[PDB]
Amino acid sequence: EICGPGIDIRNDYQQLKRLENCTVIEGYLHILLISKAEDYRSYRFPKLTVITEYLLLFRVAGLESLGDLFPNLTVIRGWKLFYNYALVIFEMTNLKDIGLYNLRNITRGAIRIEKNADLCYLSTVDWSLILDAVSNNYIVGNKPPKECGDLCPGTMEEKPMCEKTTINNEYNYRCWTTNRCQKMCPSTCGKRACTENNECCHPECLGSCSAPDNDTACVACRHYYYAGVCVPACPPNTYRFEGWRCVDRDFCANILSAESSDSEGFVIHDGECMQECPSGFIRNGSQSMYCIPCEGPCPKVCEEEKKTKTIDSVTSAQMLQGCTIFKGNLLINIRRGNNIASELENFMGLIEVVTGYVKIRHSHALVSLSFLKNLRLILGEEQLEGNYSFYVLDNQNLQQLWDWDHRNLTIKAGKMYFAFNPKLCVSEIYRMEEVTGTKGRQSKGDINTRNNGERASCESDVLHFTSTTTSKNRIIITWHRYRPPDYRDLISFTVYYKEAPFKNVTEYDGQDACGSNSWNMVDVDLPPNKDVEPGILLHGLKPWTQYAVYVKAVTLTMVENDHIRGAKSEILYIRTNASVPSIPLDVLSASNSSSQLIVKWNPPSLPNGNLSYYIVRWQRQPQDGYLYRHNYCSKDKGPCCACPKTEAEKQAEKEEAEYRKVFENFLHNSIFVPREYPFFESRVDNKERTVISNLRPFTLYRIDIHSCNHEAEKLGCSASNFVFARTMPAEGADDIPGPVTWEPRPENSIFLKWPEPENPNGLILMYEIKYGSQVEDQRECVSRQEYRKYGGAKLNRLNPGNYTARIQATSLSGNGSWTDPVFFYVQAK
Amino acid sequence: EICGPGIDIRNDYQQLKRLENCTVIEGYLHILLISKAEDYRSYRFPKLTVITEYLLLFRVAGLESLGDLFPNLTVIRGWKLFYNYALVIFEMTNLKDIGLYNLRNITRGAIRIEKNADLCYLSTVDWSLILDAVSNNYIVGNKPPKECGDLCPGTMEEKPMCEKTTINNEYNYRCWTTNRCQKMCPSTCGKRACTENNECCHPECLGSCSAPDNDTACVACRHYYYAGVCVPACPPNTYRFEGWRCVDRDFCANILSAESSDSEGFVIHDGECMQECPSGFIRNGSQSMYCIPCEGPCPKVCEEEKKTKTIDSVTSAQMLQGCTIFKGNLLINIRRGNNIASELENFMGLIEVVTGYVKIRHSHALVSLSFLKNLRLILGEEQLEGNYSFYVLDNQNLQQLWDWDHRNLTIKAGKMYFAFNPKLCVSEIYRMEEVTGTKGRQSKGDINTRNNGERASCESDVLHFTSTTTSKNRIIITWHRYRPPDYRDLISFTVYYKEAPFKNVTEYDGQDACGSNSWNMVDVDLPPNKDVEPGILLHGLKPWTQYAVYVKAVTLTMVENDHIRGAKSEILYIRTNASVPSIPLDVLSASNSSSQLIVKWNPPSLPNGNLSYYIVRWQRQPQDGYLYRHNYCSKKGPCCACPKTEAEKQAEKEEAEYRKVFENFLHNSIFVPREYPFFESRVDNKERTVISNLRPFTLYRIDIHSCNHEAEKLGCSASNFVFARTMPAEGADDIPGPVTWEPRPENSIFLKWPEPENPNGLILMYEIKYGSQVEDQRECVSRQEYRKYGGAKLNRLNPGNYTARIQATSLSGNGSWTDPVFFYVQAK
Repeated sequence: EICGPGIDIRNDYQQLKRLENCTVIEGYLHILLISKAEDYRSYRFPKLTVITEYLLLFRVAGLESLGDLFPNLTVIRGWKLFYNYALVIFEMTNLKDIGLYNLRNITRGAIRIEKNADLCYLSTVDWSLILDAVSNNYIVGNKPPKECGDLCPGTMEEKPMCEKTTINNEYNYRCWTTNRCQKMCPSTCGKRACTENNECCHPECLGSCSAPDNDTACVACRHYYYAGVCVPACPPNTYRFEGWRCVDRDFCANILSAESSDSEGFVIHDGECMQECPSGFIRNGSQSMYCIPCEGPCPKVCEEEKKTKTIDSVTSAQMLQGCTIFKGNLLINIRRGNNIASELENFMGLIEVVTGYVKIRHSHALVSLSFLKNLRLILGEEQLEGNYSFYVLDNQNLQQLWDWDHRNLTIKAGKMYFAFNPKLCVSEIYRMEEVTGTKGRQSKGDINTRNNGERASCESDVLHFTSTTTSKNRIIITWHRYRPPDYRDLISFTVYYKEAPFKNVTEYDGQDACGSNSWNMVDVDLPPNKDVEPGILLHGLKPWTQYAVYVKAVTLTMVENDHIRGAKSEILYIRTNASVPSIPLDVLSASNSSSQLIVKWNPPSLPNGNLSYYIVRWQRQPQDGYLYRHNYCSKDKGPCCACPKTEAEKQAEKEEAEYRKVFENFLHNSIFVPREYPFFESRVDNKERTVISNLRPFTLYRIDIHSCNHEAEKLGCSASNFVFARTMPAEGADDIPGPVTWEPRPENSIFLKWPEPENPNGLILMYEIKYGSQVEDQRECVSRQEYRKYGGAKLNRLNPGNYTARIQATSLSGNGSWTDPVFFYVQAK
Repeated sequence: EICGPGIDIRNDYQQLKRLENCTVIEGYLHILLISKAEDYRSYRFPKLTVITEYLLLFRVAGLESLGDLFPNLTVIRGWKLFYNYALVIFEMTNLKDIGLYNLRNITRGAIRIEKNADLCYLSTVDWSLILDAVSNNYIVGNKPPKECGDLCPGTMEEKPMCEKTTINNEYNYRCWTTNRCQKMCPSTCGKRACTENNECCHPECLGSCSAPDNDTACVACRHYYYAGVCVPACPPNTYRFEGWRCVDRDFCANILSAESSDSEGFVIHDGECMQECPSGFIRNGSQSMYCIPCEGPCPKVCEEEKKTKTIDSVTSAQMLQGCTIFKGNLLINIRRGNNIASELENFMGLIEVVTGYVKIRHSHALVSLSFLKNLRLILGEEQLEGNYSFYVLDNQNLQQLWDWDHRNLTIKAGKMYFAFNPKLCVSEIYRMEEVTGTKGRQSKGDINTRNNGERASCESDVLHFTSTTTSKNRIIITWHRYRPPDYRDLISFTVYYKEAPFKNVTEYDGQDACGSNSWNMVDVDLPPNKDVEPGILLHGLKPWTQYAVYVKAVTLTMVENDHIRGAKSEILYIRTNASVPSIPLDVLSASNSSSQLIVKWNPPSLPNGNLSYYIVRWQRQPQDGYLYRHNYCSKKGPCCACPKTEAEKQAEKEEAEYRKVFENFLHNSIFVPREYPFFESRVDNKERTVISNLRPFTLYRIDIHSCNHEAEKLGCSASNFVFARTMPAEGADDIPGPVTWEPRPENSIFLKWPEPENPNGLILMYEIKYGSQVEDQRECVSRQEYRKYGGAKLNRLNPGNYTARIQATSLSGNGSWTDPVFFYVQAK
């Protein structure tokens, strides 16, 4: 009586005649597009009790109340959701009552009940009792609440019979239709269910039951239904099916297929009989009782219902995402594209093996198939005419296949036929022959010395570098004077340069719209003097790298054609000290401890270089006499919520700013007629960090960070980029080192004298004398100069009596320690 | 004492020595970047009275009062503005009071006094009396208001001396500095001026004068100053110089230059001595007394300070926008660009002549130089080495220069050289020799059959179209079965197709990233059977365009290469009825008058056709009996609160596609294997027509077709349909005859009347209005009720006389009320 898989019904009522025996539809259910409205309440299915997956009702004409059609539908499990909902009521023509009065809970998903024509009573449904995470319930599009006439038994006239429940301060009746209420199981059950007239159900139960505390009496189980009993976990030797039941291996090979089905046969793993084994695991043959781990990324079969999965764009490769092996092939006909590779390395860069051919056709912007990294082997079962199991035709600007210095590839059951790729030189393919076990499998015309790399150029020689001068933003190099078979042939020398620090960059990574655009060319002609060799002076080269160099010539091929030799030199990697270095960046340092200072910086951005060694010059800086000569005792998707506009006139602003700047330039042109401490050095070795110690506790230090690199010797050092930092004051050095002395003076005056700190931190700015008779309220200031002149200070016109005093020093770092109590007295006479 | 042009000073006080004799600085003034702050109020310039243009002060250290430096500055004309503004005080280091106490008016532009550390006394400067359009002023960023200490004589302690003026409900004192107030001419003086002690000046005056109503006493008058006298208009034989004065033609020609100067010599136009004559007019030689109209676009010289304006991007084409003749030479080196042409037709499509070379170096994406349209002639004075005054090297994807069918191009003083165009067919250049008269000016190697079009390739033959089958949204075609010197050569036959109705299209408009990307290639090869000639069946055609197709031969070049012939067939234009037709769009109509109805529609987007003539079938429609059998008597946008822009739109796309495929498989497996005639009036060429001789108020059906050029052979297209109602017959709804009344028992009255002869649409009901004194009672009679009885009955009426009226309810609207019906009912 377990109907499955999910049932579909549309365009007629008679299709409901397939629901007499359905109690738990093991799947989803669709009752949709019933536009006839021919029949009425003659189809009744009390047997239906649960839908494992979501339910979809749509355009069901002639239907007024679902509860009549599908009663006893105790619970919807909703293991699979439509979008995220376990029930769909879309554009319901004439439903008045939601019904489902026996429906009690929804395990997974929300509901969409919108834009119906005559539905209400949704307000009377307290989904909180039925549904968890109800905030996703989407019922906005229905009738305004005013008109539908929310009433039902109890809340109309007759004695109330619906229970009273509260949501968000709404303690009122809950119900489903005009004929019945919405009861909920008492808190006496807690999470447990119950039956009519408040008889509470078994713990392992849900929806409803027939007898109190009986496993076999439950209408719907809570988690898993087996052997006519609801159980909390899957009994041993039995293995969970999808959703709501346990079951033993035998069928799990036997559930072969029925219309919509895959296996044939379901495998058991992790204690459950799933459709296919999870990731990182492999089904060993037709076994279904367990599943063994594979090892690597094997568990992904990329198969598609088609045979030749043809690709023509990035959007064409989305389906193949994160997949390794296909029972098929490739076919590209891209006729335009920018940054396409960076996408295809991601979508299908994981493809690893193919059972057939790999075909490339009429692709312009394809430059070098290095953008498909993981292909290792090709079987060739799915072959072309003539058993060509690896094809590339009319690939205009193709440059070269996957890197072949370290990577390997194999073709098992076929050959390859490259044609009409004038930029696919024969050197890249003469290596393919020896590697994929196909050297003699085919003839040479299949690897024709024609169109293959045709404009990939006769047979190029090498231009010999005569010398390599260099500079600090300006490479140089010179090379052999080119002498063709006929001197009139050659016309110039296109001189390449890009920044390839890492030797893994070949002459064909980025050339010009053929190989992409990375090697930013520039050219210069041979001098008219045949006695002066072709030598050039690049410039404008950003710092940091082997802005490499190599020489080809833009030459003339005709009449003799193949006899026209052309030339291409080797890929030299002139370096820095060719682009000789420069100055620092990002200078910083701090004082963690006294007589210590951590200095750190970063690899500077324009040192025209690569790391050799770093130097910082730190010099003690003066404590300015300006501070000494001052008496401080008396001295005293963003904001566009209110975006005004998006100025496409930024270009007009550009021109206006250019006009202003040029006006200021000519303005400048014509306004004026023709017009104590040593340096300490500690080179770092290779890092931009170092530490400085043996420093006075509270001295201000200047920190000259340099790019004194490998060529600091020849070309002198770089500039000295600088920063200054202070040290951490010596704790306890600010306290007064000696006792205070007091002497009497006339006019009831007292003179106070004391010593000065031996090692003040920075400088002593002032002294704060605190004194008084009973409480030291009086506070007066003494400057360092005032202290020097008198060795202290004077207090005049003090009242008779005894006194206690204290003194504090104000260091440049902060306040000092208070002096010990000073006891003195003044007599009236 | 008329210093000019504009004066500028910086970086030192000693440059202020250049203002002792300057009374009216005939230009702008810069006193900026004085960071020294060396001196103080020792430089005094009472003479300075007016600045013709804006005044800029910036970074003038050590200055606390501008009024001391530049007193008597009565008015600033501000003819030329800084940005839109006649005064800019930017980051004034220490200025305290603006001074300018003698300044009275600003003619053009506004002021910019912002972010000054120590500036004050702007709140008391009521710019309205000085300035027009005070709204744009911006003084938020300066010294904020709270401590500004805006006080001045009178408003502090002592007896008030500043006058009271009101702006936006603030009638209080105005002033300049702590020592002086803000005085202005009274309402007695009006727009017109005055001096101290309120002695009102002359009419043609401004700022200030010396004596009341005297031409020669004005300190700085209103509009124009000449011969020591102000005048309202520039006197005859004298010509207005820029801004504030007139000058005889002799001076207008004598002003050669002084450092910053253009003419050398100024020309006279419209009564004013201008730097250059305005647009559309030309200075005949060196004449300055007058300027004569030229004719066309001559008056715009494109000359640049540089000699070889090198072109490297669209941003490199802006400066020469809207320019016709360059006296130099131009170099394209764009290494990448999309839609660049469309831009350079506007930026540089107007250049016509050049006195020098045109050179193209290292341009990958340049495809056909047709986009530089206006270039007609090249003089060539500015030449390269070897007299190459028209040069092209390393244009990778060049296809074709300016269309040489109707376009002429000329070079006067040099030859031309083109190399490293692998895609420049020699047929594009062989005609150049005969157009610019340069056939012999250069050797054959100069326009060599070498590099020029090297992959413009060998030489193309032409195929024969054996037959041309065609279809209705889809093509077919065949051509001759070519036999090369060696059969193994050919590997496929290229099959282009685009939509080129206007026969002005060559194969090289947009081919593929070489010529741009327009001819959307797709290819099919020869069939295995040599007895079956190459045939093909394309698809994907958009309707209504005199379509385009052609073929070439894609060949293999080696061993002999040049002998590998290839081929190119003619650019055929398979057409409509080859792209056989389709069905209509955009049908509408309305009723302007009875028995008339205007019908209009649109030439469909899918006619697949040539306009030949349109057909409309209109049919009278029945009036539904449903209505008859019913008794009606009783019946920068939303982003002010923008939530987000879903970059997850791709994920939404996948979810939607998943749902659609789900529904597709769901559809697959749900079900196991399962009163009037037509009238026609063909339009001729337009999509409009009229239909007449129609019943006044009958609803019509309007079938509009694409029954077009070849509706003959393949029958008509679909018949796209709409309805439309006519205007009701005015006056046909009125009752045609009188009403009759009869007595009935129970004080009842029976009313009978005739029916409209030609009701408009249908008579739904009758509204009888009756009463004794006032016809208050209103009752309804249905059409069926009237038919059964010929009227209606009224029962239980009170005794007395009565008057009644009746109205009919037509489908178009209410009818006309009946004439008064007089009747009476007796109690017994």
